[PDB]
Amino acid sequence: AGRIASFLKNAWAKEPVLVASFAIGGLAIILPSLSPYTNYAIRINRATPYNYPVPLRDDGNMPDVPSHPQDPQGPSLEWLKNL
Amino acid sequence: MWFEILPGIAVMAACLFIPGMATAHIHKFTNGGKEKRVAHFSYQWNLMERDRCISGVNRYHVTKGLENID
Amino acid sequence: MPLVYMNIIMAFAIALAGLLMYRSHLMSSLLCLEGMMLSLFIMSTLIILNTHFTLANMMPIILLVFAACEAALGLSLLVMVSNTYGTDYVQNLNLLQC
Amino acid sequence: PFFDVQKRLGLDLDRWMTIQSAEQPHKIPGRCHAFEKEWIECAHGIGGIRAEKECKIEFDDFVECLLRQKTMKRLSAIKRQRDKLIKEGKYTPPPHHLGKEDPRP
Amino acid sequence: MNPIIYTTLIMTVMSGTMLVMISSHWLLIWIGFEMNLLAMIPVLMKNFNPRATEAATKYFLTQATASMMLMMAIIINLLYSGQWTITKMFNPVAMTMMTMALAMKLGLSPFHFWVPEVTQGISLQAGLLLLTWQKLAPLSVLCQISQSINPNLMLTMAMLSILIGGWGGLNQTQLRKIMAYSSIAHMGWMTAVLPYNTTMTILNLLIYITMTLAMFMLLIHSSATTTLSLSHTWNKMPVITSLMMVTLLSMGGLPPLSGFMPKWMIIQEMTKNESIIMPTLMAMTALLNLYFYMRLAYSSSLTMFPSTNNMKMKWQFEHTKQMKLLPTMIVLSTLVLPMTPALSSLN
Amino acid sequence: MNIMLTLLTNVTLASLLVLIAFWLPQLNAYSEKTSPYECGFDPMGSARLPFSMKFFLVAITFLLFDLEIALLLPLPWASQTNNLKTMLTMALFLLILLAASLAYEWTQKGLEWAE
Amino acid sequence: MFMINILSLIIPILLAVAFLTLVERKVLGYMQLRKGPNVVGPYGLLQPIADALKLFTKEPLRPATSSISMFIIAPILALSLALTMWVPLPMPYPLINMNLGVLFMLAMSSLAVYSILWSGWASNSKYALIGALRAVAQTISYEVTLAIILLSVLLMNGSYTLSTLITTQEHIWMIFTSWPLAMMWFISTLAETNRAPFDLTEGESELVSGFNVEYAAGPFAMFFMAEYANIIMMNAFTAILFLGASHDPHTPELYTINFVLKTLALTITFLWIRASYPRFRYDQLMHLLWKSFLPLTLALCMWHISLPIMTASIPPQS
Amino acid sequence: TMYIAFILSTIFVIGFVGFSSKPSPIYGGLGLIVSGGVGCGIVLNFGGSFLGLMVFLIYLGGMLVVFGYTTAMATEMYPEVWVSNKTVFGAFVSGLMMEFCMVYYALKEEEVEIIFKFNGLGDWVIYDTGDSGFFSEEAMGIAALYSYGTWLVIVTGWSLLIGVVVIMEITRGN
Amino acid sequence: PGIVELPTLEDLKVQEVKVSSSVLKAAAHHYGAQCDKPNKEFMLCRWEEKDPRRCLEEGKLVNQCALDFFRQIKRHCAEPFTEYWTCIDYSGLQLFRHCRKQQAKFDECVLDKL
Ligand SMILES: CCCCCCCCCCCCCCCCCC(=O)OC[C@H](COP(=O)([O-])OCC[N+](C)(C)C)OC(=O)CCCCCCCCCCCCCCCCC
Ligand SMILES: CCCCCCCCCCCCCCCCC[C@@H](O)O[C@H](CO[C@H](O)CCCCCCCCCCCCCCC)COP(=O)(O)OCC[N+](C)(C)C
Ligand SMILES: CCCCCCCC/C=C/CCCCCCCC(=O)OC[C@H](COP(=O)(O)OCCN)OC(=O)CCCCCCC/C=C/CCCCCCCC
Ligand SMILES: CCCCCCCC/C=C\CCCCCCCC(=O)O[C@H](COC(=O)CCCCCCC/C=C/CCCCCCCC)COP(=O)(O)OCCN
Repeated sequence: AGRIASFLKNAWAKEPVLVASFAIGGLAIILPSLSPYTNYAIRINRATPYNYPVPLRDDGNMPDVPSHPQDPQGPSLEWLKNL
Repeated sequence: MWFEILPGIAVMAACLFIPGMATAHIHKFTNGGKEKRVAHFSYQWNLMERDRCISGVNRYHVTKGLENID
Repeated sequence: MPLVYMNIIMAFAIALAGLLMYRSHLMSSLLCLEGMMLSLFIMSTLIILNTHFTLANMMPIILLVFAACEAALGLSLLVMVSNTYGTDYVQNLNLLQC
Repeated sequence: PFFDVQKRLGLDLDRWMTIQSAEQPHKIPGRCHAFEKEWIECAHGIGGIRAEKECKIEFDDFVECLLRQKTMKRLSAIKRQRDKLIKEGKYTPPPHHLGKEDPRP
Repeated sequence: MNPIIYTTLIMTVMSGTMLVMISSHWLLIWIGFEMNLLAMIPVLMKNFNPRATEAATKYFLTQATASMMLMMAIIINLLYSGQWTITKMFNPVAMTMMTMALAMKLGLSPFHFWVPEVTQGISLQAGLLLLTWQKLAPLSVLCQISQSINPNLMLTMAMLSILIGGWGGLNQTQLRKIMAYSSIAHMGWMTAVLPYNTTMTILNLLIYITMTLAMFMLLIHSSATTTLSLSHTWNKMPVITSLMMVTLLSMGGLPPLSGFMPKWMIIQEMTKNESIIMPTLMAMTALLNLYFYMRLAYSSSLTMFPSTNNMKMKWQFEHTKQMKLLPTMIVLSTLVLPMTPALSSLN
Repeated sequence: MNIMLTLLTNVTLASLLVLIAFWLPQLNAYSEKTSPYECGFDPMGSARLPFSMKFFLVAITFLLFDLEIALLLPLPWASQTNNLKTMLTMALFLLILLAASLAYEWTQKGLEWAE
Repeated sequence: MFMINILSLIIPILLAVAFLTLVERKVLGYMQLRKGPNVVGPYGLLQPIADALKLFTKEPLRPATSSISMFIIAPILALSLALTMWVPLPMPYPLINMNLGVLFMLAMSSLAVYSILWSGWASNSKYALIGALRAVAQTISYEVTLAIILLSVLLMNGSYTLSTLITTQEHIWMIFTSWPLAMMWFISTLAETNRAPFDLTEGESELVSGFNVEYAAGPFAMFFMAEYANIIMMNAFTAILFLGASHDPHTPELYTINFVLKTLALTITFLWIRASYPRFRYDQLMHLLWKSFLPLTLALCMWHISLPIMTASIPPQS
Repeated sequence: TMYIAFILSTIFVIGFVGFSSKPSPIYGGLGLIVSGGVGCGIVLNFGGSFLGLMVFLIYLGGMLVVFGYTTAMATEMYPEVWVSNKTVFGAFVSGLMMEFCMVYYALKEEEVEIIFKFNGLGDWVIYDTGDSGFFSEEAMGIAALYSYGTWLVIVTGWSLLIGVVVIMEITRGN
Repeated sequence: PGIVELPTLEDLKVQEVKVSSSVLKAAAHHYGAQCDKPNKEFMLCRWEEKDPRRCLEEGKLVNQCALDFFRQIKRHCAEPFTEYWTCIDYSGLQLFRHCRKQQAKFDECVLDKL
């Protein structure tokens, strides 16, 4: 740990720009893999309806597919409303 | 004194007011008193073309409504 | 085929004929070589945009990347030749014979 | 020559980009998606020789969709005949083709 | 050049060739070609001198022009078919462009002058790597697209390559130029058999690569780049000259050596397709290659040329670096005629 | 259309300014007035001679880095995809390779000018 | 009415350029304990008019060694691109509404590079050649750094539309969000516009007027107008990019007033910097961006790629 | 119609004729810059604004280095212009005449070249009637370089790094 | 290779929806909630048949549902709806964000009257 501390002290006195650059890069690489909002961003990108939601032909055996948009079945964005 | 610089800065500021205000006034003048329609996508462009078609005067900004459907 | 494709292909042919006919300078032939890739880029993007091949829109960018890699290679060889001889003339590249 | 490492290992390195009827972002269809699908499903599993011999109809439709040569020939023929007719005053375009109509919304 | 940089450049050349040989996409094949050329130029310029710089410049210009024509052919093929997969090309014009581009990359006549020029310009290791690997890749592309090859154009370029290689090798005295013209003639043979049997193309490629590796490594061992420099090898290590003599006899197509197998199989295969005039002309023309191989053999092993006085110190000293797989390449290039039916395994 | 009209207007205005500049004032030209300026003394050589470029390697590196920025530019749209993890990995990969190129050139002294 | 809009964009820009010349004179004078022009007009308000009339009534000369075609084209290109750079700027409504408004400005700036290069080469003199090559090096460095900085800042935005920039900065400022990129962008804009300490293409102390040594009378005035228009346009771009003004759709004049005030503040800061600092050496300028700005720019680009993803704050696509 | 794309294509070919007749690298770079801008215009009319702006920006950056290199490496006492030399002027006039002949024949009749068949009709005719919505297809396809095309990114980045190493090694000397 | 069969001009006629994009956008969520059935039937027909000529009746039913929806709006909430779409029309991008008050009045009117 002493060698690492001496190296960091010397670099912070000679190349503060490079020290800051490497710190920012390392935090950019590591932090996204730990934040719990990465999956939230993925879900928000999924929830965006760019194209038309083509309906499915009802076979009479689709209990999880809503018949009307306001029916309870189907995805809900209540989590996104309070976010 | 340092406030003798202000009249030149005032003239420059007055000159810089003209472009944006002129653009806004021209847009409101040529769009029937409303903001110029922004069409960044084919959907918005098709909306503008349909507005032109249904107006009957070949101007998209001439908007029609319930009095027009009946 | 429309006449735009004809013009782009003719541009490629002209740039190819220019490269194959040196005059004195290697830099001029490097410029002729760069133009061929510009014509290729234009032709490829005209074809892809007309057929709505959505995933193929990234191909012209890779084309440009390797284009400027080749341009970098040519510039490096040109500076070495110019250091060796004092001019970028292709007449000095005659030590090796067939 | 061709070491099919992708097929052997189950990798997908460029097959996603080989054809225009594959998975596209936002499900954007190609210009000739139906024709390419028909030609590919015709020519699948029969080899190049049989594909060229037998799926020639599908391939011709595909190429016609791609380049639009026969359609341009028809349009040019109609345009030339119409121009010749209006040169001698034997044809009068309708007002809806002359711009005196109210198109559909 | 740092050894790490040199090995990473070799790895990048091999990566480009492998990308070409594994890709199913024309864009990826072109990318592999570009990467191969980009990493190959410094390998040519490793030992810096004006000759090496000129050889690298000529190689870069030729390969860049070939790549431009290849990408134009790819785009033209895409225009008429909308296909990126490497299969039979759908446009004859695009196929002609691709054929000319790949012939220029290989060095087939009349796109051959750069081969002797660059091979003379660059060192022995660079020439070995150049010949072997840079023939390895475009031949893979041609084998993939063989079924759309125009037989007339391919056979014309192949016969031109055979004739020009024979005559150039006849005239040359420099060993590197001799090897380059030999390469031109062998490429001619391979592309001549290509429109009929890609298996025979691959067989000739393997035998040619083995013989070329053996010959180049023998030259590096003897450190001889001219005829007279090679004429002094009998007075230092006479075994290398004898091995070079038998390798030269094999490369000339003399039975019962390994070099006869590719010519024999190619002649048989072309005869199966009712071709007689072309096999007869190709067989007769190779006698020029055999003649200049025999002339080289006379100077090195079958006769004793005068030597010098410091050769005594050279006697006193011993070769340090060990060539890797040199005995295996010498054996495989002379004594594998009885193992001919393994081409089915090669199939 | 509008952009073409704007470009034509700007070029026409600049050309009109040049035309007014070269025709309105009184002209009186002779050999001494139009001779090249070298602070009062005649130039010894010519300005068309080679001019050594001590930063020649940095220009080639600039070409490659211009390619890098061209690759990096479509990132704002690429962040709208569902494959955020893959997109982030590839963007960081490209930027790390660019940083590695810069570090390699810096350590091998390619950023220093020729003497 | 579109031609009227073009004129209403062009003519006030030229008038503001002339009065910016006057303002720079007076500001530098007062910072140097002088007064500056106060004799020609009331508080020196007719000085730009006098200078323009003198320059356009003075004789222009083409050097005997010059290439006349590219000698004349260069001021035309400079002034044309300086005027063209203003058309996508929303104040608050752009004259030309582009989907990719920033890449157009990058391309037009890179094209405006060639005016000074071709004027220096066409002049056929050693000082002009030196100025042209200094321009080459300066453009290299500032171009790479500017490209990556703009990429990051707009990645915080969602697209390349400046109206979308306004919408993004409706609540807070990009200076609050990304101030280090703002500092480096300000330095890079100084370098791009060839202002002190990076006024190396035309460095009076080292070169006698640099690249425009042979230019006189009207053609010189066009180079000066192009330079000052670029200064104002780049400061306006900085204000729109980092200091977002509140926009009211029913009374848009308030946005115009706020934007003009911010642009004037940035331009006066440019003049302040010129009055304050010495001049760089161009090798030191190249080593400033490549060895200091470029590593930090790459690190901040990585950080601004990661930040919206890890915080679930990715901007809307449109 | 208005033949905007056809006129731009003709200007593109003219710029190619110029820098291929090769007066001197300064004017060759000028012609290549003109051709790049005109190609940007062509592909902007066809639909790709990002691609047009990118090619224009890339070639503007690339010709900057070419100018600095021809000032140092590829300059002579009297740089050649198109009318300065007989060979350059001959090549320029030959290219212009060939382009004019092709354009005239194509406009007068459906010109079939010895290589390809070209039909004289509308570039507007060849377009598609359908439309996208609330996104740019070109932008989405280009941005798909990261979700799709992981392999392409890998090979491209490796090629760029190796190119830096290569340009360092070539100019090493010694 | 055959004659393309096209519907006649007589059976392509229908009562048009002659309101502008601003009017459609103002009453867009209510329209999507009220006329969901015919619109979904038409979209399913279009995506299954892959032929415009095979789903003309569904399009006419879509037009009839839209006309009935707008007549129901006209009979009960003419003034709040007019104010809402007049607010929407002013914006260049036709943003819902700027008209949350007129939208509130319109939603109150349609919730009570309908
Ligand atoms: C190439 C551009 C074309 C479009 C131009 C669009 C309008 C341009 C507006 C800007 C003008 C800039 C100058 C402003 C005025 C000051 C200078 C000035 O007066 O210059 C004029 C110039 C002045 O000549 P000068 O060379 O002595 O100019 C110096 C002027 N002073 C002394 C003031 C400095 O006039 C001429 O060159 C012509 C004078 C009469 C001789 C006529 C000769 C015949 C050819 C023209 C007449 C028509 C012939 C028709 C028949 C043809 C077939 C046989
Ligand atoms: C390891 C082998 C070493 C010997 C061979 C060396 C060959 C060169 C090195 C090759 C390494 C990469 C091979 C694997 C490529 C993966 C391609 C793809 O299938 O994987 C991606 C997964 O990528 C991963 O995130 C990691 C990618 C690799 C990260 C970089 C490591 C490679 C570094 C290479 C250094 C340069 C050397 C290369 C030239 C020699 C796809 O993920 P996904 O999200 O589902 O795709 C979405 C597509 N949708 C939309 C249709 C669903
Ligand atoms: C938008 C408007 C912005 C207004 C800001 C204006 C500032 C004042 C303007 C006056 C300056 C203009 C003339 C000055 C030109 C020269 C400027 C200059 O020299 O700065 C560069 C300076 C000089 O370096 P050297 O002394 O040569 O050392 C070399 C060592 N070998 O070095 C730099 O590069 C500084 C770079 C500044 C970037 C900001 C620093 C970043 C701070 C890190 C904290 C942020 C971390 C982010 C992660 C957060 C995680 C939660
Ligand atoms: C790895 C994850 C980050 C991804 C990349 C980071 C972003 C891009 C950064 C790389 C850009 C290039 C870096 C080049 C590094 C070597 C260059 C070099 O040669 O530097 C030397 C060597 O100097 C050094 O000290 C090397 C830099 C050592 C700094 C590295 C420290 C690592 C920090 C890790 C995080 C520590 C956190 C501390 C936080 C402190 C507060 C922020 C000095 O240069 P000179 O030749 O002397 O200048 C010219 C003189 N005439």
